[PDB]
Amino acid sequence: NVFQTRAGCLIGAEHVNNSYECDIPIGAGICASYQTSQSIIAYTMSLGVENSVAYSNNSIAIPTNFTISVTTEILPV
Amino acid sequence: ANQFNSAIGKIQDSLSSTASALGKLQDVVNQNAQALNTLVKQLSSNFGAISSVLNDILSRLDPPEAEVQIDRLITGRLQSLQTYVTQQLIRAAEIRASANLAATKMSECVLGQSKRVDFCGKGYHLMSFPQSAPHGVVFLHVTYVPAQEKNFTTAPAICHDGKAHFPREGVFVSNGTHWFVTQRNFYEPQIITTDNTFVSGNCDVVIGIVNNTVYDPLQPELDSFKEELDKYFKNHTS
Amino acid sequence: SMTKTSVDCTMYICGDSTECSNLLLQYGSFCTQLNRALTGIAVEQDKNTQEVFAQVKQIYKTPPIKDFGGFNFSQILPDPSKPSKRSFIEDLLFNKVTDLICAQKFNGLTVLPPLLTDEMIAQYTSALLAGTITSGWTFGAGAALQIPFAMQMAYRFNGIGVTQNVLYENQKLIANQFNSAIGKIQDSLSSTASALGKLQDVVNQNAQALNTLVKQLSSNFGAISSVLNDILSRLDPPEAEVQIDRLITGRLQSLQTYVTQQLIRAAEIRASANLAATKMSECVLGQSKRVDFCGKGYHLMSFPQSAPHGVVFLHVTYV
Repeated sequence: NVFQTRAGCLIGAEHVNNSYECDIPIGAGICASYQTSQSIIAYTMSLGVENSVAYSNNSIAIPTNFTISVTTEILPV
Repeated sequence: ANQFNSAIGKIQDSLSSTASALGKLQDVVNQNAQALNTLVKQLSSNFGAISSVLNDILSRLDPPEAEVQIDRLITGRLQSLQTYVTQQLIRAAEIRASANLAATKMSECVLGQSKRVDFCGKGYHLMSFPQSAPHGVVFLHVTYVPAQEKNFTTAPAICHDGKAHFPREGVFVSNGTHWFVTQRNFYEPQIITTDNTFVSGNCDVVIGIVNNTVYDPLQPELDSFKEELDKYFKNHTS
Repeated sequence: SMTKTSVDCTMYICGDSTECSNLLLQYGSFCTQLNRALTGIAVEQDKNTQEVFAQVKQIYKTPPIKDFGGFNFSQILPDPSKPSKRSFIEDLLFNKVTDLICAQKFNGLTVLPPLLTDEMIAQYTSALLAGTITSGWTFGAGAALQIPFAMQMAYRFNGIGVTQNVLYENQKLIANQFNSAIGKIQDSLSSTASALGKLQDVVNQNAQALNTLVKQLSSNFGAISSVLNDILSRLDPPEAEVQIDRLITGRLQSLQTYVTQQLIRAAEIRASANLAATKMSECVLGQSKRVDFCGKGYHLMSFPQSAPHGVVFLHVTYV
């Protein structure tokens, strides 16, 4: 469990090549998360699910359905 | 009705199960709590002197040696209190900045309708519900978001008599056979008419224009009544 | 964002001194308040990148077959042939913004690396560029909706009061005006390197603050000598505690002055980050009708660009 990066030597964590959504940040693009017989793993942060929208001259997408979403924002005063 | 009532019910389930959503307000109380605790703990430090109790310094050391030792705590506790005031002035600029940002959301999102993008929250803003919170305010934002979509075939213009026709409101769509005019935010198929489009330019100045037949709502009404005019004057000549 | 710095009270004031370490315990928790203040700054500086650079949670890409209607986006779009993802405009943005770091780390000043690296910043920018070119204003307020780019400017003109018939007739004229305007950006950034001085001043204020913080250690502050080995190895233990106390009091005020100065600059960088984050949603993601907000003229579309310790906005307006 010895791994080095730009943030320095990190002991007690396993290196994973896959990229998921983590919790405990580290730095220099390397993060940390508790995942599966479970331990702490360190891996490069994931940038989100890749969605490639098709583009064409005559192609257009008009939504046929809608939804009503309610969000909560807490601003201190 | 089922979309709004179910969304409000999820608020009670989110606030009860997750207590960290209000952490924005808990950080204000915890910040002032750590500032008051540290400010008191500085009273027990000697500050390079013999003792931290000024009553013991006066009751033991001589008057000439006491004024030097007592001055060490007075100077130290003064700098420790200036540090507290300095932190409070800095934290005041943070809480007043969030208050000015909240005062703007009360006017634009709640009182009126704000067309700003992602100011009232993600999606197209509709109506905002203010709520009371300790040392703060909670905002409930009702927004309009699309759900499902379908790929359509569009055209920049419709060519009929040789003059280009452009949509007044909405965009052109097609299922592969008929060309319809629908809104961008919602799909409402409508027959292309002279009332929904306007004539500008010609067909040669538009790149990608397609040929179609623009239905004139005045055409069949006048023609059917024109046949009443032809048959009437037919009796005039008979 | 600004450079993340961390300063320890023990090594900065008096290092390798056991007697001075006990004298520091007499002044209480002052280390805790100075360490948590500098730590809180490094956390808020990372939050500025999450509220500005990070906007949409989905990664958008450009189609292989590109017909934009005469526009050339190769300047704003990143170059896949390079080992790191960046565009032609971001080439001049990074090169015109200016070891000193290693020398400051020798005196006990720790420079923490940022959580969000430079490679991920350009990906967030490329995701917002590829989305605006394709999905237009749809992906910001909801699910991504594919729309022809020629139909996108038609709605952007109808929002400012211009009938879309102007676009189809002037499409050849607008193609030359836009491509020539983007070409002036590369000529302005290469010839004039002072347009980015707003970001260079942020680095200069940090360089002057870190260097002056170290230069205060060479001053004696009214004591016998600034070197710890000079006082401890000469004067008696009762006499040395008085002279070292003069070094502690002086170096503590110089350290509290730096922390107080950085907390003030931390409030200034968050004010500009909130102003930049507001332009991300209104000018870039959507279309803002505000006057002199997205820039002079009637706003149409905004193209964000990655920059070191900042962000560059490219606004397209109707004049």
